Amino acid sequence: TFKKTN
Amino acid sequence: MKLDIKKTFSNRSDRVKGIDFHPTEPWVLTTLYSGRVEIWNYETQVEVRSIQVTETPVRAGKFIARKNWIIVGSDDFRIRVFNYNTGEKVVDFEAHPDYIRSIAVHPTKPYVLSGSDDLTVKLWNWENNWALEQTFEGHEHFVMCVAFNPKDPSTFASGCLDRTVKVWSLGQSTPNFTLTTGQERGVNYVDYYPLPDKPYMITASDDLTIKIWDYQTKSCVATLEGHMSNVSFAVFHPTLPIIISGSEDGTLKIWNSSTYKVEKTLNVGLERSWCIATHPTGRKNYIASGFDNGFTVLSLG
Repeated sequence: TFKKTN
Repeated sequence: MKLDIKKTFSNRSDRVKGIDFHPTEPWVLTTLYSGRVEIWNYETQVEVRSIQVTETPVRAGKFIARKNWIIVGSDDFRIRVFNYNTGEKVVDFEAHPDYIRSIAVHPTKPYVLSGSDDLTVKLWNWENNWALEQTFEGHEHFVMCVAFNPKDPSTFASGCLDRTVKVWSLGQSTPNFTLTTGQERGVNYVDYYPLPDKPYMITASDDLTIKIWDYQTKSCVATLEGHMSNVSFAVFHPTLPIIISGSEDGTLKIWNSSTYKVEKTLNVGLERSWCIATHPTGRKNYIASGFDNGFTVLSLG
C-alpha cells in the first residue's frame, strides 16, 4: 500500500 | 509571536525520509528514498559527504557524534553504520525482517533502538558487537517512531499504527504504560518535551490531528487541528515555546506551546513533508525538515 511504501 | 523565520539552506533531492543535526558541526544528515544519504554543511552550503548505501529507501538516520558515526536503516532490512570522516562502513547487519521506520540513539550508553514494521522495537549494544540486547514485543502494527525520554533515557516511547504509544523501561519486557491515543488511523510519530517542567509527550497521526499528553496522568492536554492531510510528525522545540509539525499537505505548522493555537503555516514548496530535526542545543534555534523534493534548514529568531 502507499501507507507501507511512501 | 514574532518568529522572523530565515531560510538558512535548502536544496533539492529525492524524497528525504530521515533527517538529523550534528551537535557540534553545522551539519545536517539526510536519508533518501533512493538509497542515498547526504551530509551537508548548511552554513557553508557544501556537501560534506554522501554515500549510495543501498538501492532501497533509507528511512532512518542519526548521527552518533561521540563516535564520529552515522547510523542508518533501510527497507532491505539492514542497519548500517559509517564513519563520516573516512566513509568506512563500520557494521552492516540484518536488524528486522521488515522495514525499519525509526532509529534512536541513547545519549550516555552505547545503545541504539530500532522500530520496525515487524511490530517490534529492538535494543542494540554497540560495545557488545552490536548485540541484540532486548526485543520489545506487544505492538500490533508497524512501529513508526521510537524516542528516548531525554530526562530519563532508561525509558523510551514507541508510536505505532495500532493507535497506541507504549512507554518502556530498558530491562523490562512489558510497557510501563500504554496510551490509547484515540488517533484511529494510528500514530506516525511520538516525541518528548525536553525540559523538566512538563511531563509531556506529543503524537501525530494520519487522522489529521496532533495530541499532547501528560505522561503522569495519561490525560490528553490538547488536540491540534489544522493540517489538511496526514501529519508526519510533531515536536517540541528545545529552546522556543513552540511546537513544529509537518504534513503530507506540504506545510510546516508552528504552534504556540502555551495556547496550542497555530502561529504560522509555511509552504516551503517541496511537496510532502516527512521528517524533522531540531538542533539539540538550540543553536540559532535551527530546525530542518525533509520533503518529497528535498530539505530545508530554517533559523528562528
